[PDB]
Amino acid sequence: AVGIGAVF
Amino acid sequence: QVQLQVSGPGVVRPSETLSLTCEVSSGSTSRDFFYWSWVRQTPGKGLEWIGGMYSNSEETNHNPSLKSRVIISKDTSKNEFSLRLTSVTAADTAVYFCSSRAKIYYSASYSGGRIDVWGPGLLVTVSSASTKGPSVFPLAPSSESTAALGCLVKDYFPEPVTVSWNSGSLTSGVHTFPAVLQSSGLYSLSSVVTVPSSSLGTQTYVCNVNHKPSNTKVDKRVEI
Amino acid sequence: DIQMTQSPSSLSASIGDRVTVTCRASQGIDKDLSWFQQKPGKAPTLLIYTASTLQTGVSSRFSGSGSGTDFSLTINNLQPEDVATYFCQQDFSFPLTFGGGTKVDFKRTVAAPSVFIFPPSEDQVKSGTVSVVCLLNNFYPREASVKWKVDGALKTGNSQESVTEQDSKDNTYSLSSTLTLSSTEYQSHKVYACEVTHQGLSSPVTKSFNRG
Repeated sequence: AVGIGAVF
Repeated sequence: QVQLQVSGPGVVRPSETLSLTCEVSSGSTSRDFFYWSWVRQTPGKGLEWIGGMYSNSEETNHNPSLKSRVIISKDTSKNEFSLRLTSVTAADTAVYFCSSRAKIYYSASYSGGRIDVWGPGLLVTVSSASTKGPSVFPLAPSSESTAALGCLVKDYFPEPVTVSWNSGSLTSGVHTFPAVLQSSGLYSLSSVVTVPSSSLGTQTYVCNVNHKPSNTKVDKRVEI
Repeated sequence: DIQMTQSPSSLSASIGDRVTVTCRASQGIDKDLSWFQQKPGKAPTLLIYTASTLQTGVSSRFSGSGSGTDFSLTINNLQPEDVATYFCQQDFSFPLTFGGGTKVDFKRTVAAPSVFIFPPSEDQVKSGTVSVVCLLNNFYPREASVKWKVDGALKTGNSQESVTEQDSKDNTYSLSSTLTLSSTEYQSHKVYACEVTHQGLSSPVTKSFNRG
């Protein structure tokens, strides 16, 4: 996947 | 403003710079980072991803069709994710959205999922037309059981107009069509209602048009 | 770039039907494909991601399959909230690209349109531009052909159409065809007719009037 962040 | 709600001018003159902001927030942990995107929607071209960036970084990704006209920025001080589209033309008239994309790594028991959310869009029209209130013309009946009557809301700019019948009292059987841009650069639509013909004697029929950009209200009684 | 072709562009179905939209990428997008639902006034809402993963909160009536080049979205127990447009979104590479979209519409019994024509009032003629309005009310299906004949000559190119969304209670459509001329060609001609063809009509229905 491109252009996607991460939340924790 | 709700999350990812877009704000900015709804009308931009050609050759000028469209500038929009988007309501963004920080994550709940200091490790959280999102991918923020500008997307736009037109009737013919459908959906078009304009560009985006990580909240982490200063780097930007673009659409090759737009890249040298797009400036994507962030201002955490104002919780703003911004788009600047220069050299604007009528082809740039669209509804503009913001999206936020992030994979979910909350836990060893909840992971791999994702958030991909869009906020409410904003219609931006590109034209040199001046703000003008609409002209409202009654569409009067020319058989049995039902007759149709209506109102033609012509030669106004910009969008939108709200149309009610009998001050909002009449809503059943009302069809207000999407506005259409006419060659003169002004919008035009019709609002029609079918009523029992027996009621033509009994019932008064008034269309009320509200155009907030020109601060105009028009009330037009529709008679035979 | 990578483009997604969706099929069909439009789809009409009944309550309980199992319906399928197909999307293909111009190249392998291994699994990086999402399905969104858009109601007419709202922003697109995520349904499926990684081509088969149901997003939390979305009903299991929505399912996704496919890989590589070919992908499908299936809506199984079609419900009234499913009337909307459905898009595929490729996130395999920049730029992100979307399919053209697929409308899901509700089947109902065929309804022929009720045709009315509204001639311009005194005021419109003196405004420099006249609009003659032809209304097609409460018909199904959405496909309809409206022609304009002025003194027996086709002038449909000077008209344009505007259609409502599907009504939530009768599942019909309404269409307006507005013929806009200047006051000078409008006063140059006498008979104004709009001719409607629709599958609920055995023969075309023409509504006409004489200027003045």
